[PDB]
Amino acid sequence: TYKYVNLREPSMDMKSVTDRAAQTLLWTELIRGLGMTLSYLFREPATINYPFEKGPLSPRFRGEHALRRYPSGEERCIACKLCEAVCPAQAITIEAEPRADGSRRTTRYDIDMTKCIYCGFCQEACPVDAIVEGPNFEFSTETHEELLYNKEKLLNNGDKWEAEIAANIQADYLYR
Amino acid sequence: SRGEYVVAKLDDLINWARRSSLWPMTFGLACCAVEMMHMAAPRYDMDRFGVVFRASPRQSDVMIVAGTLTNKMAPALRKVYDQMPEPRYVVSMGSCANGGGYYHYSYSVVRGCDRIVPVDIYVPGCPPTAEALLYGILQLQKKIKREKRLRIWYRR
Amino acid sequence: MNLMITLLTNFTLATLLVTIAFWLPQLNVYSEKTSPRLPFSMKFFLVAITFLLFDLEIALLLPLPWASQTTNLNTMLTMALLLIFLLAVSLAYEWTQKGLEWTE
Amino acid sequence: VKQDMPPVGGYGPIDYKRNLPRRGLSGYSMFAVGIGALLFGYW
Amino acid sequence: MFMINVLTLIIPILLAVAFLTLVERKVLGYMQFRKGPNVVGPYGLLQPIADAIKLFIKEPLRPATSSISMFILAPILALTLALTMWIPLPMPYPLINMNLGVLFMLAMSSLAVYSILWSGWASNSKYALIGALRAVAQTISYEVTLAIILLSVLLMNGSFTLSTLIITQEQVWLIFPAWPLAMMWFISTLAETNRAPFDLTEGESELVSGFNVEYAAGPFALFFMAEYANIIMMNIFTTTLFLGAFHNPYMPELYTINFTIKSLLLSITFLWIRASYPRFRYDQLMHLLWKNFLPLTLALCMWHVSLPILLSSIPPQT
Ligand SMILES: CCCCCCCCCCCCCCCCCC(=O)OC[C@H](COP(=O)([O-])OCC[N+](C)(C)C)OC(=O)CCCCCCCCCCCCCCCCC
Ligand SMILES: CCCCCCCCCCCCCCCCCC(=O)OC[C@H](COP(=O)(O)OCCN)OC(=O)CCCCCCCCCCCCCCCCC
Ligand SMILES: CCCCCCCCCCCCCCCCCC(=O)OC[C@H](COP(=O)(O)OCCN)OC(=O)CCCCCCCCCCCCCCCCC
Ligand SMILES: CCCCCCCCCCCCCCCCCC(=O)OC[C@H](COP(=O)(O)OCCN)OC(=O)CCCCCCCCCCCCCCCCC
Ligand SMILES: CCCCCCCCCCC1=C(C)C(=O)C(OC)=C(OC)C1=O
Ligand code: SF4
Ligand code: SF4
Ligand code: SF4
Repeated sequence: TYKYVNLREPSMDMKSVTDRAAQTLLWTELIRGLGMTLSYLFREPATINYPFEKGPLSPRFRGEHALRRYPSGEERCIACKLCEAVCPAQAITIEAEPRADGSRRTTRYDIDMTKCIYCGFCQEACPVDAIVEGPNFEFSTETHEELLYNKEKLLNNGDKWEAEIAANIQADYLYR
Repeated sequence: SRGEYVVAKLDDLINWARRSSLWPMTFGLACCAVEMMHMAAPRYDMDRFGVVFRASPRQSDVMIVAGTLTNKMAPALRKVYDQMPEPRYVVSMGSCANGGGYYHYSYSVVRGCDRIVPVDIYVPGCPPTAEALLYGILQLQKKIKREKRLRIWYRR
Repeated sequence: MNLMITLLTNFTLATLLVTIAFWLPQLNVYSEKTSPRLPFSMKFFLVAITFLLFDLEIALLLPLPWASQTTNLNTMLTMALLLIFLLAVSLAYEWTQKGLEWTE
Repeated sequence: VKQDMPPVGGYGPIDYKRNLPRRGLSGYSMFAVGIGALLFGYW
Repeated sequence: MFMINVLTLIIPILLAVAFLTLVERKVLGYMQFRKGPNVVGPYGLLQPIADAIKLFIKEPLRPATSSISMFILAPILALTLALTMWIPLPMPYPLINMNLGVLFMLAMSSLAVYSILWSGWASNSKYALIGALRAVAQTISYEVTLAIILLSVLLMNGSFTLSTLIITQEQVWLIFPAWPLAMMWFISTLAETNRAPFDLTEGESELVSGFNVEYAAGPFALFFMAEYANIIMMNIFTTTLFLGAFHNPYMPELYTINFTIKSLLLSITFLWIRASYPRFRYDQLMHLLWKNFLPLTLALCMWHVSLPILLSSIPPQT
């Protein structure tokens, strides 16, 4: 249940001593290393052609956040504040009131994406699949406050990415 | 006229040269170092864009702040930024360099490196993937591509 | 003459490259930046002196490809092997008296 | 039930040991080749 | 007409130095299982141009220098010596055909350490000076075996004339009578140009290459292109010295094609050595010189003195 790395006493007969002296004087392991580097010279490189090729992702991927809707246009978030209760960065800020038809909806739904640790606890805490974390990772900004998302940005991300978000949830909801 | 055309083509030449030969200095402070090292790994391979891996910090173009900036390494960050030759850019990688991140309310963390240095590109994630950082590097290249240094020089 | 022309041309191209590389990046007006004995080692000096003395021994060895053409070949071969042997004896005394240590 | 499982016979054998396959000539042979190249050059 | 010949030497030297950076980044890319540059030009062919234009409009870094005069003269001397090492190279005809081209190149390469020494003086940091003195001690250490290997090989040539060294190798490559000299030559020229695994300035084992150190240094492109001129030149010199090609005096282009292909293979061998090994520690390459290469070099020097005498193969002076 254990093995000894580097507990080999070398053979001291003239054959092995001449082997090690030929290794010293004729640089045999150095030519071995040159041969291994030369072997990688003639391989096809592992380089993908970004942006025209994309790295492989799964339907579980945790990228940009989005607020979703039912298949009626009604937004799924019913202001229950589980996602900011579980948010380990406290990146989520929610206010709420009954809207004009008496429905429990949010007035504020902020996610500071620069506090956010992208761990998907909000999408697993959400009882109505409202907040999800979409597949978008190509959303670098040029200013810090463009990453301080309010509810309108998250609803636009939901409307923007729903055709993909719904298919990824369709692929992964039986594991959840 | 003619001079506007000449300074426009010279802007195009120098912007092409500066964006297509970006040399990054990386503050590999924390976990985002691992993902920049994947952005230099053979799949994504920053070096095929002209973006050499392990450039000298003395002659670097962009400072990639990849990790959590603490209060104890904020003056070293600013010192390395002050030793950079212009034109210098700063890519803030990841949530702790952007805005404090998971350690935003800590006693010992600078809430985003933009309290210390001017930031050009904010790359979001914890960590952002190596593909997302390469997206931010290409957005920095596009930002350099639309610079107008000689056109604004000519119009002043 | 052609050698002097070539040396002047190489010196001129080098000075032109240096003058361009110092004055061409001064075209763009930059933001004027306003923010803000060495220890001796005996081994560093000893490797330089060992270089100098073996380089003088090499200066003795450099006329050998002309010295093989002589008619006094036995004397020439004796003194050639003797200079290379004295270089080797200088190296052996540098070895055994701890002279090649920590810059071995 | 449909779960991520190994197949019926299990997976195949996975190598995990060092394979540095001992290529090259012998120590006598490499010095012989070098001395032969020297003697051909000298001749 | 002669100035045309000087310029058609020295301008393609600079163009070859430009595209050696591309060849380095590509060949080191594919050996590292990735690609080199392929975006900036078609197959990366605009990468040296873009990189040179970037380096020539970049600000002088932060600091000031201890001595203005040596801060100016070190890149001037580095580029001047890097360009004058090419003028006696017989390819098949040297630009300056001199009787002592070998000794000229040995002397002008011995003069090249003053650029390193004066750039160490011209920096303000007392640690960059220590790094420069380590580099100077390395280069002057391997110049010893350069001189003695070069002498031992020229004992089969008959003279210091570089053009005679084509005539010497008309029957066989000179690597066949002198392959231990050839391999210690190749590794010693590798250790001359501060090239990996001997690059201690550009790597670790260094007291000053340590991230947010001082030391105003020169414009990097000039020392860099002097260094790559030296790399291509020492590989062409090794090609002339040990792997000399067939020369038809009515068709010089055959020799030029042949030595060019061999020099490209030998420069790619430099690229392939730097992408294969870790670095020496400083005392380990001092060990490799003083305790390993120099005893074999003195022994083979005695051998190559006494060997044309015992074989009756003393080469002619003319
Ligand atoms: C010109 C074209 C290219 C030429 C060939 C070069 C291409 C190959 C390059 C490979 C990569 C090398 C990268 C750098 C490597 C540096 C490290 C290294 O190799 O160190 C050298 C090593 C150093 O030794 P070491 O460190 O490996 O071993 C330990 C050393 N001690 C014990 C001191 C601690 O070996 C040498 O110095 C060998 C030098 C050349 C040997 C020439 C052998 C001549 C044999 C003659 C016959 C001998 C038989 C007995 C006598 C018979 C008489 C009839
Ligand atoms: C009076 C008229 C003249 C006025 C003054 C101008 C003088 C001439 C200056 C050069 C030409 C000016 C224009 C420069 C390029 C502008 C266009 C451009 O940038 O096109 C982009 C295109 C690549 O597209 P990209 O945005 O990189 O996309 C990523 C890949 N999908 O880019 C490309 O396809 C490649 C662009 C190459 C740029 C030109 C080639 C390099 C410059 C050579 C000359 C200068 C240097 C000489 C040698 C110096 C030492 C080596
Ligand atoms: C000894 C041999 C030495 C060899 C040295 C050179 C090696 C590389 C050789 C060149 C390889 C191909 C280069 C192609 C560069 C890109 C050309 C091009 O079309 O760039 C596109 C860019 C923008 O074009 P745009 O009008 O926007 O097009 C939109 C289309 N609807 O258009 C532009 O930017 C404008 C056109 C720029 C063209 C630049 C071409 C390369 C110039 C390199 C300088 C050296 C030239 C050779 C000198 C030595 C030989 C004589
Ligand atoms: C910091 C200062 C600036 C630094 C940068 C610039 C200086 C450093 C780089 C330049 C070094 C110059 C070296 C030139 C001489 C080399 C030796 C030499 O002349 O060898 C060539 C040749 C010998 O061969 P051979 O065939 O025997 O003679 C011709 C007879 N058939 O002999 C000939 O062909 C003889 C030709 C006539 C004599 C030529 C004399 C040249 C001018 C005087 C020396 C100039 C350099 C002074 C400064 C050196 C560095 C400080
Ligand atoms: C006149 C032509 C000038 C071309 C300049 C190219 C400079 C080399 C670019 C890449 C590079 C390499 C290969 C390199 O080896 C190196 O040293 C470690 C760099 O500095 C950090 C580099 O940036
Ligand atoms: S992914 Fe995690 S850190 Fe980000 S908003 Fe959701 S719960 Fe908060
Ligand atoms: S957990 Fe879901 S429904 Fe509840 S407040 Fe958050 S997003 Fe809205
Ligand atoms: S933003 Fe997150 S993953 Fe990235 S370095 Fe910071 S703690 Fe690590």
